[PDB]
Amino acid sequence: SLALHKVIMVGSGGVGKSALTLQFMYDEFVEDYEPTKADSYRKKVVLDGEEVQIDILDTAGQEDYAAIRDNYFRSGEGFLCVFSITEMESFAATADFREQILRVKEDENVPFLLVGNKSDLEDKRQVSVEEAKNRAEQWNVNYVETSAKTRANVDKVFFDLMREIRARL
Ligand SMILES: Nc1nc2c(ncn2[C@@H]2O[C@H](COP(=O)(O)OP(=O)(O)O)[C@@H](O)[C@H]2O)c(=O)[nH]1
Ligand SMILES: [Ca+2]
Ligand SMILES: [Cl-]
Ligand SMILES: [Cl-]
Ligand SMILES: [Cl-]
Ligand code: NA
Repeated sequence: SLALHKVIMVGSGGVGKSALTLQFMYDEFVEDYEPTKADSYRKKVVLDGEEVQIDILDTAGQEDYAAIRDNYFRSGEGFLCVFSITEMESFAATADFREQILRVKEDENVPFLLVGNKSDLEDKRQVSVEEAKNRAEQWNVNYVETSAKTRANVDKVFFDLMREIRARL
């Protein structure tokens, strides 16, 4: 009887998909989570006063068979597209995840946030706020910077994505 919001974490390696997920789920910064391990998490949460369930698929890039990975995308209702602000190549990689999602969901308004993680490493920044905001503007998505280490904006990205799912679906 509860809304079930199906969230999928995407992004290239080491950007913080798992750390964000585990901070959200378990209030812990986890620094050694197996890079090849994908997992699903489910939690009851109160979204704007409504009890809902969030399901998070923390993807780990291991499924290379395109039909299978497209099936995983098709199941998702919203996407956190994560890059690390400290790795420009991970920002460049977001374009591919966007295209993969769009090919399957066929809706440019699919619930989607662009997430610049590792905001606590400003001294290592390789991706400017300006360029990330410009990309988000091009895609008509919001850009949020997070830190799985300090928990900055972690609840925000999950809740705001659920708000998009709620509004759009
Ligand atoms: N300083 C800092 N390190 C982070 C952050 N998020 C992840 N890390 C570190 O980056 C590494 C990779 O994170 P992980 O979540 O496993 O990356 P994934 O491959 O995208 O799942 C780990 O050592 C984390 O501790 C963050 O926000 N800040
Ligand atoms: Ca991971
Ligand atoms: Cl796995
Ligand atoms: Cl799983
Ligand atoms: Cl609570
Ligand atoms: Na612009």
